[PDB]
Parts: sequence; structure tokens; C-alpha cells
Amino acid sequence: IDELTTRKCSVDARLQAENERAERQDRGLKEAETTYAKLVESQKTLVDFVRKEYEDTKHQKY
Amino acid sequence: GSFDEISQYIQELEEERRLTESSIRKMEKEKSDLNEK
Repeated sequence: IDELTTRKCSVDARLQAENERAERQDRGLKEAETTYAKLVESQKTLVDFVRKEYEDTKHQKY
Repeated sequence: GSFDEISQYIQELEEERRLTESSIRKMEKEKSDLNEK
């Protein structure tokens, strides 16, 4: 019974610790998947002034 | 370029999140096995 109680404590200690370890990454990824939308706008923004730099040269050609 | 590389690693981390949950649920089943015995 002590062996099983130690097994129960060993399982329960990892059980709750893994839940906290998983949820801290999971909730962090929820902001990270939201950051993907920001990265979608970031890709939109970065290419925007790249074409503006092209347009900075393009209208000079006119 | 950084938009895709970061997002791709997010999916891999999200894949690990499901893997951690599977171990968590199995640990509860292992705990239930200990409880029954």
C-alpha cells in the first residue's frame, strides 16, 4: 500500500505538474496564434513599403 | 519571411500541446489503475 501510495503520489505529482506545464504553453500559443494574425499584417506591412520603395523608383520613371 | 517560420513552430508546439494532454489523460488512467488496486 505504501508502494501504491508512492506510485499514486508519483503519478499525481507529474499529473498536476504536466497540466500546469501544458497550459502555460497552451495559453502562450493562444497569443502566438493571435500573433500569426499580427504576422499576417506584418507580412502585409513589410511588403507594402517594399513596393513603396519600388514605387519610390517607379513614379520617377513615369 | 518571419511570419511563416514563427507560425510553423507554433503549430509544432501546438502539436506538442495535444501530446502533453494525451500523457495527462493517460496519467489519470494510470492513477485510476492504482486506485482500483
